[PDB]
Amino acid sequence: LRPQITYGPIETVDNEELTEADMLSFISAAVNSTGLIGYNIKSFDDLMDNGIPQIVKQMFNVDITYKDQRDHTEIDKLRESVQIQFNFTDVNIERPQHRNYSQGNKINLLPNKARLCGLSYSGPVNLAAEVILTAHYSNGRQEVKRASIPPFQVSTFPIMRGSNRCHTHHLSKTAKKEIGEDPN
Amino acid sequence: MKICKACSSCMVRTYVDGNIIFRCSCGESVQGDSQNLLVSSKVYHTGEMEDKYKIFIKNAPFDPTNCQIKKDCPNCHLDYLTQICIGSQKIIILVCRCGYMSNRG
Amino acid sequence: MLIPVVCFTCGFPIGTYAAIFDKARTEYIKTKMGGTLPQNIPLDASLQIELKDLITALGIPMRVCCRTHLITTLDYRKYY
Amino acid sequence: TKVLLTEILLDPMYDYAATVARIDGSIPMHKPRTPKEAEYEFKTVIGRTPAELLSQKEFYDKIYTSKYRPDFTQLTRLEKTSTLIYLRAYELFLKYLQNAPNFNSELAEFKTYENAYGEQKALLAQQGFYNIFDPNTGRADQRTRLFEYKRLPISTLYDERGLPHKWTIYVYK
Amino acid sequence: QACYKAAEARKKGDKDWEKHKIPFIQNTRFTPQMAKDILAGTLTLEDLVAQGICEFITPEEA
Ligand SMILES: [Zn+2]
Ligand SMILES: [Zn+2]
Repeated sequence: LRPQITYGPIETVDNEELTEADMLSFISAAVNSTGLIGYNIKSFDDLMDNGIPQIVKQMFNVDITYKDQRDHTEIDKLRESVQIQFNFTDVNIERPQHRNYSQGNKINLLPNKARLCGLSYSGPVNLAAEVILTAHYSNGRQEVKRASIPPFQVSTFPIMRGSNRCHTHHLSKTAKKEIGEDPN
Repeated sequence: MKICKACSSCMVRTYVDGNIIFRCSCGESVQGDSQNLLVSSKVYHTGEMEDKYKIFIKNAPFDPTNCQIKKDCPNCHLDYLTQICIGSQKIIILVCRCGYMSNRG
Repeated sequence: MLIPVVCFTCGFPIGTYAAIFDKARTEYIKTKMGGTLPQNIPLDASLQIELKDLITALGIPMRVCCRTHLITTLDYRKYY
Repeated sequence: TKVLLTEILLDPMYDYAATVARIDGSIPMHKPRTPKEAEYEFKTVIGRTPAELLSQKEFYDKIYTSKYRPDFTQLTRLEKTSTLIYLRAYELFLKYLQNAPNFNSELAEFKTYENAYGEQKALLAQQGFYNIFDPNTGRADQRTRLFEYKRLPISTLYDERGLPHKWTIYVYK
Repeated sequence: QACYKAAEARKKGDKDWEKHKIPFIQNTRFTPQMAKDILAGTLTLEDLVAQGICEFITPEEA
């Protein structure tokens, strides 16, 4: 493919009044575009939205076979091994939460409470799965049982402060300042 | 090397009575005529030979990171050339986009 | 966190003119900043903002230390 | 009661709601010095006593809500302009904790408002800047004393007989 | 091209072949007005990239 855009002639560009102090505006623009640490937030948000779901849904398919050690009936004698096969279908990560010890629903956990109380700024991970169990018999017959598992919370994943799953992402600078966070 | 005519394997070289015999693991045996009289070889100064820099010298006028010199090309009469310095003897070659090459290349 | 009450070096009462000096500064800067955004003011490369006559009109002497500490002191209210 | 009070007194939300309540006089300006004062401040801020809180399962539904409801639609650029930012920030924080409808658009609207406000505050934080101008030009001085390469005549190193110079004789006048 | 035209005139016995050579010019398209527009907040690095004035370079492309 040929490039399309043709710029004006370089003979007519007027730059002789550019001072080396004017060239600091280019550095200003570069730093404003990239931020100073914006790559960290972008990388963590990519891990949250795209990375972990991909890893769980594609790189953790389990397919193993174990010898049947149950030998109490005729079918138990015929059965030789069982094939355990499952994969996860849904992966979600939420914002950090805390119980509050009221025997009530979960509430939001702000970063300053985590810092003071020695808690972890970790958001829950919800997973769903499909399980297939296949049992094999001496003659060569097999039996297959399938189950589908509703979403459940497995553990919590650490949340980068200031990232998408951080609670200081839906707050303003004044609200950040008033919940004990460094607004700057 | 020698390639077997049936299994296309690399036949083993043996020497008998002034003849080179190639024996394969399939039992095939052959005699070399002339092209198999090379037991071993070695070339020196491999990092400075002409065949090492052929692609580089061909691409030199188009690489914008090469040193340019204010000299007229005798072929296309362009007024600058590309100067490159190869080897530990610091051989200087002037090349041009048209195809001109000092050292007659 | 504020302009000091007295000059750090010689002890002249710099602070009694601090508040006034602060607000006057803003007005003076509002006269010269032009179309440049505020946070890019220390990057303009065309600004020439001189506070000499303002500090003189405050009555503060021509001492290096006093004007240094008056001009350069950061205000915590402006960053928090 | 005591464990719940210790749990909630360490919540930044509690401090923010207590500050908002102190601003408009709903609770005393000093920290509680008696258990009665602490109970009253908790009832005012959280909206219910500790015993009626755990009884049930709501927590954020009745947290203080500022008394003066200014008009935040003048935050459309159109005392004020800083009271509005503070009160609207607290109100939007409370809306966030309650998962209120249309929260995500109002948050961006207030973000633009407070970005303009921060532009003003960055104007207030400016201490001045100066550029030394070259009088010959009218902009920042580009005059330097840097080295400038210049091909000198070859006679500065060799004589008319092809020999280098040896500057080892000193002439004194 | 100007070098080629000067050569074509020189080979034809012309005594004013040197007049056909133009001077070389290299420059950046960044102007003082762009520097002022950056400070006014109306020009960003993305606009400079989109206008072909600057581009991103990696150590292997460097
Ligand atoms: Zn050529
Ligand atoms: Zn002093």
